[PDB]
Amino acid sequence: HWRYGGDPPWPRVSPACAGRFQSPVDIRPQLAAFSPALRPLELSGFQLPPLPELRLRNNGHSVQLTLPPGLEMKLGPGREYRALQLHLHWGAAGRPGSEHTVEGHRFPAEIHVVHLSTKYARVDEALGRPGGLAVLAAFLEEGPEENSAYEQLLSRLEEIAEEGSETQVPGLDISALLPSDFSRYFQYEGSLTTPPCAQGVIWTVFNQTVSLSAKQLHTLSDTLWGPGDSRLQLNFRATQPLNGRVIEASFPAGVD
Ligand SMILES: [Zn+2]
Repeated sequence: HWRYGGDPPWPRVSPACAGRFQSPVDIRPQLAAFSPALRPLELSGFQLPPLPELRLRNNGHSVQLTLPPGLEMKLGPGREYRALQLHLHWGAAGRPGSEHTVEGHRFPAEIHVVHLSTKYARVDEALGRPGGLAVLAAFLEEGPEENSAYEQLLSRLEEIAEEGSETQVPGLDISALLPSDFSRYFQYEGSLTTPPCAQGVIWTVFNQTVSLSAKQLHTLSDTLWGPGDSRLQLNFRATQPLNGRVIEASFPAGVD
């Protein structure tokens, strides 16, 4: 096991974290390869009914929501996935904590929805295989008012403040935690951003952000406890070198 912002350096315990094709990465849109074959993402089953409830847990490194069977995500022909869980990465008071960056810019927080390829019946079989797992990532930014979809989760953090504690939340519209623009995104091949840092993961990063109130962002970053009696904050990995990888863009970056 392992921690953010301190020893042991991940390769000392998970050597695969020293791989060449790790995540997250710094995205530079003017250098991304424009790929018009990347069509709008397609989701189905994400609008969940209130029952059954979903497991929400503080695992010491993030807050993780377990997703039920039946959520489908298609990146394109031959690339169909089932969603497994989502979790978040964040900073601290006045300090951003997203995992991916854009031209070196770090955003307040980031959401990851993790999926299993329909080629595989179990996560174990997919680990390390190219395209075995896919993650949808979106940046969380500050907007003027409360995000009602996020409030259904964020209002439940207080009761799972202790590391290892868990609770149950009503079904909600998972797609409402994501951007509304499904057409504009970046895509590349990388790794899990925690040990064991397994490679072969298809990363799709929305260009559009989602807006949370400043109060919500403080709730996310200030409520949970991690290992020891440290606050669960700054739970992101440093960006990793591309090492020749090409990041694709589904849209024309543009001008400015
Ligand atoms: Zn993550």
